[PDB]
Amino acid sequence: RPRMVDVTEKPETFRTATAEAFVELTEEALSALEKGKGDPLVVAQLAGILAAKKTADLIPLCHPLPLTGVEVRVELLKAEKRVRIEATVKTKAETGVEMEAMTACAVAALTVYDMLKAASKGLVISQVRLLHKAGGKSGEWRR
Amino acid sequence: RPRMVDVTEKPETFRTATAEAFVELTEEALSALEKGKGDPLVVAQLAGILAAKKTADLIPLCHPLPLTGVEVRVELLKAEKRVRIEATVKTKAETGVEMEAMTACAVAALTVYDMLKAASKGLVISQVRLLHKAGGKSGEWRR
Amino acid sequence: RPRMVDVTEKPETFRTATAEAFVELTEEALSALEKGKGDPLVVAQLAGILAAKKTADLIPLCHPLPLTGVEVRVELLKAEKRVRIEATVKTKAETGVEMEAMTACAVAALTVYDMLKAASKGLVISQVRLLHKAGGKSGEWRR
Amino acid sequence: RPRMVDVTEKPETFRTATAEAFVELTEEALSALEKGKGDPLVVAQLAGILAAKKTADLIPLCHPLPLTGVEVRVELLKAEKRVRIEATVKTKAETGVEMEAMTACAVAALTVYDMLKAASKGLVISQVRLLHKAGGKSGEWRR
Amino acid sequence: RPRMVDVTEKPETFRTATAEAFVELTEEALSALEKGKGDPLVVAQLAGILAAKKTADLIPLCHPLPLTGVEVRVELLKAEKRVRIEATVKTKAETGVEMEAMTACAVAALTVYDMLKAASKGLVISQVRLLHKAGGKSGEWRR
Amino acid sequence: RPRMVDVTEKPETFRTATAEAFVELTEEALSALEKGKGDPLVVAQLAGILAAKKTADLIPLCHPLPLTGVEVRVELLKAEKRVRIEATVKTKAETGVEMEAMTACAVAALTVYDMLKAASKGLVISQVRLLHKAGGKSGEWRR
Repeated sequence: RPRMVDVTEKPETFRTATAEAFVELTEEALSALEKGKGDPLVVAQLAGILAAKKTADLIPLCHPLPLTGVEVRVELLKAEKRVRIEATVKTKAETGVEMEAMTACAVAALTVYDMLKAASKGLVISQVRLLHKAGGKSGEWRR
Repeated sequence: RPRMVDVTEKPETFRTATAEAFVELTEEALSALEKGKGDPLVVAQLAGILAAKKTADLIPLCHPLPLTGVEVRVELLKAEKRVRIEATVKTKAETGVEMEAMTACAVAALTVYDMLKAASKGLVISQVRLLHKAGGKSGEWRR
Repeated sequence: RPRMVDVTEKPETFRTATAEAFVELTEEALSALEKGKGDPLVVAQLAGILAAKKTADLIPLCHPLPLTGVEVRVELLKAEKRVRIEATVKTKAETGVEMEAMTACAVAALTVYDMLKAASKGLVISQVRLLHKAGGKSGEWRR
Repeated sequence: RPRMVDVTEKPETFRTATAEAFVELTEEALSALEKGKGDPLVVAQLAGILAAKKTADLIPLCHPLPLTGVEVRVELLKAEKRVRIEATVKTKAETGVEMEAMTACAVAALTVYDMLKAASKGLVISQVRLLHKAGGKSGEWRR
Repeated sequence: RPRMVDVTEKPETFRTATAEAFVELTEEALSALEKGKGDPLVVAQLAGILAAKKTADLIPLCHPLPLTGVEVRVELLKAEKRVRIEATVKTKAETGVEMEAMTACAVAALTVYDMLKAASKGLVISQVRLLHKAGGKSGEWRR
Repeated sequence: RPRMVDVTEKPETFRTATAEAFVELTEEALSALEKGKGDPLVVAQLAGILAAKKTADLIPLCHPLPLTGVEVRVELLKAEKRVRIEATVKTKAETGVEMEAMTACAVAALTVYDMLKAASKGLVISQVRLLHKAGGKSGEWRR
């Protein structure tokens, strides 16, 4: 059955996780983003930070923990016609923060979509994936 | 500047939105999902419904509204080696529920990832996209 | 599979629900309540109102809706050595508010327990049950 | 006046708490549960875990803390015609997690009720009580 | 005793509310704001919109309702050495949205303080007051 | 760009913060408060404690952390015709709790306003300011 894995007996260690996500743009959406309801990139960046803090409330079996660092970047890559979101979360705990990084990116992407769907309902959040993490038994991991 | 668009003077109408998302599986993850911390597909399905209701709290400029229907499906597509998530949300309001459908799919996908990252940290949430919506000025829309 | 039942096509009607709960007291707990960390009955009464509003966030398949009325009463029944909690919730919607009434009572009871567990950890929340409801196809119902 | 008791100067220690709750079934409800809106027992089990994490938000004077473990079990006891819910929560803190265990059980019970009230509005959540706890000055306690 | 006033029998009407708040700046804080952890005015503006939506969760007896419009402005008034926050909220309901407007301003002000307290811990949120409201029995009201 | 400042490498230390806020009363409001929808001072006091715990969810870049102590006082100062709110929050962390103290006072003030706006919509929350804090590099600070 589902359960929040017991990690009470594990030491408190430095954890970090970095993830990224992309939103593929149409020419219509790109134009809009270049013109600036508000700036999609700015609002999305903040939504990502807020989302990182709300992660345990969204992911059922996720361990609630105090975050000591959250960085989110939402950039427009004109030539590639897409928005790149990257998030790095840190803490000191018995479990990792991969979910916090992944959720920050996903919600920032959803926010970019929210800000541009008026003219482009077909915009796709192409990928959401982990790039790196450190801490824990498994140790350092890189894509 | 950012703002929650005023729709106070628009009539209250029947709205619907359907979105989908995918999680690409490695052979390791597929095996695990076939064996059943809990069943990833079951937990994710519920997380999606819960997420739909929490949408306005996650998307900054999203209009808060009472939902009258939420359907989420999380299925394993063995041959394609991936999990397909689909969500349909309904309501009667002055704005659409595309964000609720998109967020339900994104969070369900994040939950599948949470349940399988132990052995496969590189799993990717490949896409999150709108499939259909009805209601509003623009009328019916299909991918 | 689990789902938030579609009620989009049902008319918006006047709904009401009343529930109750009890906390059985030991002589130690009764004495404390008579002496007044704060007054358990006062804090619990407010927690119940707050809980009614948070119901859809706690009950997975519960329909989110705006409440138009919430009444909670937390009384000490000395001779019976127990605290009686009663809650009545109202709204205009396509679904009932039995869950809101039940949850308000349950959380108020949990709060009374929180305020008195220091000296009496064995206190029991004896019952939580629906007393009445009106509105909907089934019509009026009474215990 | 009400207050969140100051425990800043107390050491951080291993805490655990176990509680249980029951839902008394009618023959109608029992039949339904045996046939499986979704499986009441499965949805309730998850709601309990989620509820444990939301405890401090529901109980006014409750201390917010990171949980390191949450286990919830929702079982059908056919002969006894009732559902038994049990929850064990763990953490390392200056205060106990009795409220987290009690709330997990109460919300799981409320969810079972939500899933079966359609046909049986009179179902009763008979009891919610603490079974065990460890850690803190008072030490180990058992019902 | 406390209670969420019953307004179930009142018609659903157009409501609006406008409030404002100020943050008095020291020369140190003013300099910082002119140089731009992020832009205090931008982050605060978004926090205000988010806060408006979370109002019923923060104010105990406040009626939960769907908002149809939220506008927040956070401006620097150099000569006056202070930040002026203004918020207008709208909806269609049985109760007003004065609390939503007031809370949006208060939280935006708290956010400006958060972004500038590093160098100026003594900054004061001088006032938070209602400027206008319409709808309801009392009708239109202006400061 | 906005970011939750990284404090992962800072030691965990004892932090404390005290803030205050005022609500200026009209003779109408004063009379009401002396007569006792519920007692504004009692409801506001609890809202303040609850608000302290919800601070990180309201202030975008605020670090989420477990609080070990929360004290809130809401008093009527008849001669001065105003309500004085004071809040002290404590914890052990890498960052301070000034925001928790400030937010507790602001929300308690907003609640007093909510409870008295029926007859006095023009009531003003005159000030919200930090009175003291300890812990951190900067050390002890007093107004």
